[PDB]
Amino acid sequence: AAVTQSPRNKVAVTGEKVTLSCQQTNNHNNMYWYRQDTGHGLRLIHYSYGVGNTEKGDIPDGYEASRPSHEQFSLILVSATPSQSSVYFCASGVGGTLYFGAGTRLSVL
Repeated sequence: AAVTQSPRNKVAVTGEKVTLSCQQTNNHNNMYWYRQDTGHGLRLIHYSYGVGNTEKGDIPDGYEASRPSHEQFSLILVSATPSQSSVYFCASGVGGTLYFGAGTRLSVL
């Protein structure tokens, strides 16, 4: 567990801002946030090549991200919606290497 997600669970009410934090001890240059719906693969939401950089993934709409330090990468749902209920996984990495977090179950009510 060189990559830690917090919270591990989140129950949100529609409209609440939700911030998911990803913290690493890998010292990896890159960090990543994915969503995994039941029955599907990990879909890339946003990523980062280093502090202060965020890059839109394949499914960025209705998420922001922040890389405030080399070690931390946050995913922000500005205004939670039911369609955002899912399991979110972060990863650190460099080159093609990926080191995933344990996941965050998110239920939006």
